[PDB]
Amino acid sequence: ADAMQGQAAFSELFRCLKQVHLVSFQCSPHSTPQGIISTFKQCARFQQGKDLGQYVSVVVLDEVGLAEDSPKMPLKTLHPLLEDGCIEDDPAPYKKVGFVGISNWALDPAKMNRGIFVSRGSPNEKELIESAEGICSSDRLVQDKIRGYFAPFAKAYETVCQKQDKEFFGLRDYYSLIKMVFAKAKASKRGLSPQDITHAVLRNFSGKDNIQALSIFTASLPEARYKEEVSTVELIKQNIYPGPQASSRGLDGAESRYLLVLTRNYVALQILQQTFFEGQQPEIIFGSSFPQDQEYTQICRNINRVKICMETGKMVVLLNLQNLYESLYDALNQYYVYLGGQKYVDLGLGTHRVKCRVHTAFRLIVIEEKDVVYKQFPVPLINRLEKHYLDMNTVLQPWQKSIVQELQQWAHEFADVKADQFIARHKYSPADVFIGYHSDACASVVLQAVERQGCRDLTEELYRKVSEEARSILLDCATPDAVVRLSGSSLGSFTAKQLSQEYYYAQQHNSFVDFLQAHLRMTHHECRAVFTEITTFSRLLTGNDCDVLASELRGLASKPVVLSLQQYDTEYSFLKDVRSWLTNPGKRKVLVIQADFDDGTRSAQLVASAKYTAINEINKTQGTKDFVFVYFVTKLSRMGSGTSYVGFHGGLWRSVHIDDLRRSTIMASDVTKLQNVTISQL
Amino acid sequence: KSWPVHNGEPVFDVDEIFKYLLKWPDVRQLFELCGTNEKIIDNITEEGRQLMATAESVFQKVAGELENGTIVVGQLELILEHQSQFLDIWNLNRRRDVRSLLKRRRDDLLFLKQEKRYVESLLRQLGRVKHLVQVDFGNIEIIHSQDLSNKKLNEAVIKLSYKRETHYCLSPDIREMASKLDSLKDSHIFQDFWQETAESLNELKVSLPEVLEYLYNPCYDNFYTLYENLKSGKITFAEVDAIFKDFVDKYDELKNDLKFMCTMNPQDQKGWISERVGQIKEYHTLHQAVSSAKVILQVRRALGVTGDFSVLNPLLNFADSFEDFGNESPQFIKAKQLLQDISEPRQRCLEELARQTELVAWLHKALEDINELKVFVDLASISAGENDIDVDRVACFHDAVQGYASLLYKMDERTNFSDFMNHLQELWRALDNDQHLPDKLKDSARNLEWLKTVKESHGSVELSSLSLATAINSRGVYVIEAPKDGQKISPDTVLRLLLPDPEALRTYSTEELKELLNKLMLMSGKKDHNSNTEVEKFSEVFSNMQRLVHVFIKLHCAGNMLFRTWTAKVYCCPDGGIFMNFGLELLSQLTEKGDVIQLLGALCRQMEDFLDNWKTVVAQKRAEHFYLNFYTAEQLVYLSSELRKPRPSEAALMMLSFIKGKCTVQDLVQATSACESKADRYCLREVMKKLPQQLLSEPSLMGKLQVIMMQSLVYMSAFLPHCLDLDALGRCLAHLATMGGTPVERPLPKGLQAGQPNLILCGHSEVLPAALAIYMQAPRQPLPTFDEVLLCTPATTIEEVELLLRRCLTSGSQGHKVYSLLFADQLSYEVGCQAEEFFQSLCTRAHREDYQLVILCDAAREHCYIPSTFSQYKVPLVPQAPLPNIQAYLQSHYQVPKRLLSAATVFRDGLCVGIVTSERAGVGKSLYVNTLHTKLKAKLRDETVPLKIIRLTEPHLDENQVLSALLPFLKEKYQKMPVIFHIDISTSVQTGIPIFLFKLLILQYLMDINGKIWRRSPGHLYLVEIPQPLFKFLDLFPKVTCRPPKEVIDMEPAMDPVEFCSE
Amino acid sequence: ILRLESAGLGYRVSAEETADRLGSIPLRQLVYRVHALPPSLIPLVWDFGQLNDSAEKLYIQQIVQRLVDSVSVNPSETCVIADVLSASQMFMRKRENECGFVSLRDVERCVKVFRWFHDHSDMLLKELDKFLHESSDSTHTFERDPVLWSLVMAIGVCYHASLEEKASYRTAIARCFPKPYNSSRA
Ligand SMILES: Nc1ncnc2c1ncn2[C@@H]1O[C@H](COP(=O)(O)OP(=O)(O)OP(=O)(O)O)[C@@H](O)[C@H]1O
Ligand SMILES: Nc1ncnc2c1ncn2[C@@H]1O[C@H](COP(=O)(O)OP(=O)(O)O)[C@@H](O)[C@H]1O
Ligand SMILES: [Mg+2]
Repeated sequence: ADAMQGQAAFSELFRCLKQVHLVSFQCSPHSTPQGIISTFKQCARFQQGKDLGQYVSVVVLDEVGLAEDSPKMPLKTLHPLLEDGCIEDDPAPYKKVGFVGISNWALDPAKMNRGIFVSRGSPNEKELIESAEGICSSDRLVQDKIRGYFAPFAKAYETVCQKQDKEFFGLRDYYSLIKMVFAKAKASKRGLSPQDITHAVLRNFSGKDNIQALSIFTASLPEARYKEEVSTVELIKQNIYPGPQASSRGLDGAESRYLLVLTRNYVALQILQQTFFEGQQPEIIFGSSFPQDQEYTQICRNINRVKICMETGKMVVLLNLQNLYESLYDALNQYYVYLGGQKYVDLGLGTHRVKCRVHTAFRLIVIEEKDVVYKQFPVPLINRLEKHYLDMNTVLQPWQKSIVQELQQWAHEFADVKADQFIARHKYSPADVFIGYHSDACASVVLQAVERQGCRDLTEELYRKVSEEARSILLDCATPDAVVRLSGSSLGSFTAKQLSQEYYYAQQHNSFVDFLQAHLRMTHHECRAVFTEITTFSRLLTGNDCDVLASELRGLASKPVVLSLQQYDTEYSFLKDVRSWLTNPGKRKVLVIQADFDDGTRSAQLVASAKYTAINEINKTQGTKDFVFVYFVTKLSRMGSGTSYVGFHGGLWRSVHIDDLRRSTIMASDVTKLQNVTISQL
Repeated sequence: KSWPVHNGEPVFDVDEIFKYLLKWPDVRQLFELCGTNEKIIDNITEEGRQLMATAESVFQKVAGELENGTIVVGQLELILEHQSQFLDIWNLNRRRDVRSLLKRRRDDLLFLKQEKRYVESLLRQLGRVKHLVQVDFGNIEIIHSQDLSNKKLNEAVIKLSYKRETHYCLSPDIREMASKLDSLKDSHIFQDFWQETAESLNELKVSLPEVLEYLYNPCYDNFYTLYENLKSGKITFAEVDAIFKDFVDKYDELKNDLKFMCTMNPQDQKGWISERVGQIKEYHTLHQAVSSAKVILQVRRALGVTGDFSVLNPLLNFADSFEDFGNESPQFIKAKQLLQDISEPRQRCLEELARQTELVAWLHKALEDINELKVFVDLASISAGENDIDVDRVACFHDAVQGYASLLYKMDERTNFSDFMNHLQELWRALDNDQHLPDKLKDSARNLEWLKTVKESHGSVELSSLSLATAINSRGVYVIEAPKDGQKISPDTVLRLLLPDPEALRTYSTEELKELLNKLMLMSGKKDHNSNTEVEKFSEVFSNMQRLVHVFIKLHCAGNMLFRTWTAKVYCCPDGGIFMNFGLELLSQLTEKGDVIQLLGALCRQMEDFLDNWKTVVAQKRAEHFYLNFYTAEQLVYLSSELRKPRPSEAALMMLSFIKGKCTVQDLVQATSACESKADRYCLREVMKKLPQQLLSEPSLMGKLQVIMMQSLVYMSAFLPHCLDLDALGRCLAHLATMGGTPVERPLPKGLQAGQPNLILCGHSEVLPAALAIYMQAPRQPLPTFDEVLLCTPATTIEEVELLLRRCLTSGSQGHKVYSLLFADQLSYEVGCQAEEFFQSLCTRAHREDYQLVILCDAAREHCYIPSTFSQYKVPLVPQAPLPNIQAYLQSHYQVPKRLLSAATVFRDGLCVGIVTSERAGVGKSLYVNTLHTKLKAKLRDETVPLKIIRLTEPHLDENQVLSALLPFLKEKYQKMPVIFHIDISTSVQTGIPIFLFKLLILQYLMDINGKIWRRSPGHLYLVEIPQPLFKFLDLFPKVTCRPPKEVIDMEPAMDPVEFCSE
Repeated sequence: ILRLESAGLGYRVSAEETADRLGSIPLRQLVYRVHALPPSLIPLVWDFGQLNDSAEKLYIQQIVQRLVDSVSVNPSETCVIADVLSASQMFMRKRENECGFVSLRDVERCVKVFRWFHDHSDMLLKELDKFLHESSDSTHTFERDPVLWSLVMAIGVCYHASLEEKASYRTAIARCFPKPYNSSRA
């Protein structure tokens, strides 16, 4: 496509040939004959009005091996659309058109036998060494200082491709392994370390469970044995973050594939937001669930956003590849058509494929569940991406596992209270006491606490602080009545007093406005965007509370606005609301996003979409001097709706439970004093 | 608590425990404290002491293995990693020389691992050229492959000195050659030497003893001779540019490779590497200068300017000649001084400028100055494209000329070397801020066609991808019409976009709008807020308009009979306004200006709320009348629209024949005259009077639309005085039903209860007959129809099964009926789930507690949703009647009675349905049909009988094709004179035959869920062919078969007058 | 069939649960994925000439003689082009199987590719000489006949590329070629 342009070709040989224009129609198992028919119509239309001896269009069915056994039988009009090029008409010129039917699976011969099958076979060891030599043709002495590894590597890859029934691995893995050893060897200019080979082999061959691929590749290379440990978090960070010298020479031909994170319970986003995203925060390209939004418009805007991120140089975290793969498969291939030293990938929506620019530093992260990738991903998409596994235990080192177990015990004892004040034997689960507790929460909270510290040095000094901070996290979202009831709990007496003292002196839960006053004054940890989510049992803000908050906030807040999830039927209503909230001048803004889980509406699965959209807007509208404050507020019911609430999410979100939203002058803002005093002494 | 828990105390081995003792820094102190004083070991526990004993025994075993050779190598390397801890623990346990033992052990392990590396290197060298020569590596090819879990004792450390290992090397000579291949493993020149000696052999199985002589030895002798030649410096440049060609401007690694060279022979390296590498660099730079000067002479010859250099002529004279010496000679250094440190890159820059003499000549011919570029780029921008490559074409051109105008526009035909060097220096300075500039120049030069068609460009008919968005924003009118032509009602054919200017008009469709949408989310960005605001506004207005189309078709297909003629012309222009209209003479136009986006969203809010309340009220009306529960929404709309007309269409009457039977227009008008009193007319008049006064009460269109939709919801007949509302529809249908006498009465079989649903599992081959066993327990009654019998298929609409359940469970019906849901298992997961929820809700609200609901399912398909959730209400009988009973029942119920004037008189005593078949084809099936046709022509003189012949030839046999072929045949009443149909079927139809046959012949119906209904007429003949699972099912219908002559010449005629009478 | 299933990744859907069946065999793996002829057609089918390959030489003889426009190409080399293409078809038949049973069909297309290469046969050879002079010895720097080189390219396009056992084809096809490329290596 890039080479044989009519007069804009790169060599005299290609200038004398025809001018190519390709339209790419990727085939899927759920394809339609009308799709390929329309693609052929489009290429014929492009052909019309040109010279048939100098201009040709070419239909490209990228995965014609997938559409062979659809119930609708899509690959039927392909056979005639190559001889006459049209249907129900007199055959005529400009209807014939070129064609390249690329496929990753074997084809049905006969109805495609007018063309010539290049049934490329599995390469032998000879062609594997030859391909390695060709890939390393770029440089020469660093080519032959990694030449020795060529023979064993291929052999090892062979055994892998022999030892598994499912084709989880292919020649992409072997090629990219050669490429990474290239890049690291030519950066080193001194040779190759065992850590180098082990990192390359593990990073490229990973993801699958029943493969000791590193052990197999170190069997063929026993000298390249690594006795030190290797973790997945560093693997992710060196997949995403490249080296300072890398991609800085003339042209960039050595680079990793776009990363995938395999996880269960959709937890990858949490740690990915907590520990990895530093400096610049990525944009989440996800399937917005605002009611009756259009999927086509949503994916069109999603692809527009990813294209803008390519043009700018900002990382994209996709959450959807069952609909953003027909529109991104060529960009995942990561092969560029250079024009003035700038990389242009193919981006297309349906039948309209164009070359969109890609920045030097643009990384794409897919996030997917293990089951769905292992039984619904097409398989070439697996080889197309760099599989990794970071779910909960790759980032949770064993002492943090001890911490989560200890915290779950302490939570079960915090909930385990036996009191004789009232004549009632009501057992309390940690779900009832800690609002938003779902038996996977303690790992989340210990993750949050260790990220709040960040030192991560075990010198007997940090374990105490991480335990205390995770305890503070779990208390920070607990109902106040149980905090008072702590007296008769298994946690004893002094624990109750110290917990309540921190609950009223170091932690401010008396007022939403008091929470703001206590937070905004102090300087943060060099963070230019901070958001907090709030759980309440009281009534949501009505509209007269924003005015009083503004009056009390003549110097710290910036005339806030309050939005309700019930009124928002689209992404764009939210977009224009946050945009009007951000376009106004002044620093330290305040926004409240309200959603009531106790009502007759479906406004419970919109919380994630609303949060993601808000974060996207914050990261695409913020300057460098204005600070932002978003307070998502959800109201729960004490009659049992505080137990079904899935709790402490990760990232730039800190769940706090404020029982009273507005204020109360009648009651004193310290229930421990009311515990001390009796009604008579009042 | 420190034991290595592995899901709860599993060990079953000894290596993990050894690792635990070695790595944990507290086992050391615990053991030392226990051993210092025995007054602590006596009081620990009963299990702690046993685990301590187990750990002690493991450590004793490994320590005993250490003294002899049986200690595994892996644990040995663990000890070599935790030397300190193991030494301390061993010293502690000595109480119940070691430094010399440990040092000797580390020395011998170093020897073992260095031999391991040596044999690995040997294997690498001998497998690098594997495609040329193949080697049998004695036994090491399998001994090296096995992992290092083998026993140590095989290392045979013996004295009387030599240490033989499991790698059986043939001789110390091969060990030394492997060691030297390890020491020279990292030389490119060594790699080339190895390859060139390996190619001197040729498919030859060559063993190590002759590998050492045939392959290694010539390579080493050549290597030694080359090393001596390099030490002397007597080499020639032919060999130099032959071999060092892969060392261009990468000299640190070259210096390290020469250091590896000089480490092979152990002598000093002080004053040889620097000058020799400098000589190589000087030779390379001289060759580069020769190439660059050749390119400069090429551009001087070809570009057009003659110039005058007269300085590189001796260099060119030297270039064409060949000299053989390796030394430096000094007379050229001063001449070379001017380009001492030019660069390794950027000669690509001048050579790309030089090899393109057409671009510079054309730029001087066309531009002639530097001031015209700023206008020229703007003129080229409009002529350029819309996508990223096309937009960046002009940018790369502009940057290329900006970076090349220094040596392109500031030159004289007579130049002096000094000023040329200064200009080139400034050129390099300018290029340093864009190192891809030569690529930009080449990419602009190759677009010479687009770039010559830019100045001479005429009026180009290509508006834009963004100025077109400007046009949509300025004057685009989104027009919803719901067209009333013969086309369909898909969300593509109901929305249009008219774009005015002159007075020509262009009409974008939703497909073309989508294509432009894809086009302009992928178009370039000018970093200007106007483009992206405008495109965002267009995308949002189109998204809300698409959702309005979504809701509008949702409401139409859900059936509103008031939005059939609804139309809307949204003016996307700021404060343009949204203009609605209803297809009526009594409802005014509704227009409101202002912002289109928010108000359109609010309008869609009210539209969806009205849709919800409409579904609620239609559900209530169906739950009341029970006869709006024979047609889904589209058929209800068709009936309501075609009922108010004085003559309803024949389609509507044939549909209504399912409620009444033998329906007539006279009965229809007689019923519709008694379905409304004058009180209803008074109510509608009062609504008409009050309506405009309440409309004038709200300024915005939101409130007026809300009030108008609430009034249409409650009192609809006033709004649309040409279509019956659901209430009048229900009264008409109920009155027609009561007028139809002799209600049917079908009793349930034995063991199936008439108050609880009855799930039956029969198997795919018996579902159709078993269901029949349910329905012939009441003989001498008309057959069932699509009501009370749902022949369920994959992907059947939830509305149809909901309708079936509704007609099962509404009290007012005038007759007990058995409602069979056949093949309930092939329903989709979601369809079945919604059907189950609907059944639960409809039995929760209210019903009659005497419904006979039966659910027949595939016995082998119990895994799906409906049967798995229906396990409790299962009847374990599987009812079935004998096959001849089914045959006689269907035959005697297919009998068209006398004095009916039917086509079936030509059949065997008037069955009116027949199957003609043969086990092998080409026998006379169609001939039999045609002979029946001509036999009917023999009777009923003045025949003019038509013969429709539907050819069913497709896989996954589909109902709508046959229904469409049937539709224009009997909606006219003039062909009610006896008609012979002819259904013909192919042999690629394996997956649709039985359901279709039962539907058409037994159920006597074929229905489009969004269309009219065909009823098989009792009096018009049918003849369905069939090819030859289906073998048993085919037998139920009255079947007449024909067999080939050799099969009909022994038992029996098989002849026809027509074929024999022909000549 | 085993090679087809080993065409890199196997078929996306296995032959056990595939839906394209004629009888018990997939229509996927047939040389002709033609749907079953319904009865009354099978009792009327009849085989045509099986192309006993004795008349194939004359067929390709005509095919090149027309579709090359040899007014000024070469008067004798239509014979050599005819015989090399016929030998190629003979080899393709002489395998107990053919990649597509492509007799007389790859020929009308390979002579078209040859005509294309010969009409263009005034520049590609030039760049070929520059390429093999800048990086190769004088051994691969011989005068290339525009009629033979283009023939080599046509056979390397239509026959040589679609083979995994190309060596046998090359050694069986070079025996029908003139001196410059009489060897399979050439
Ligand atoms: N009894 C008969 N006497 C004379 N000719 C016959 C007889 N039966 C069939 N034929 C001839 O058979 C020929 C083709 O058979 P026919 O049209 O009956 O096929 P068919 O049963 O429809 O086949 P298929 O199942 O393939 O569609 C006709 O031309 C007809 O003349
Ligand atoms: N009598 C004949 N003489 C010469 N060539 C023939 C003759 N009959 C057929 N052919 C050749 O058969 C070829 C048909 O090519 P192919 O596609 O293999 O067969 P078909 O067109 O029948 O599918 C034509 O190139 C034509 O030269
Ligand atoms: Mg027939």
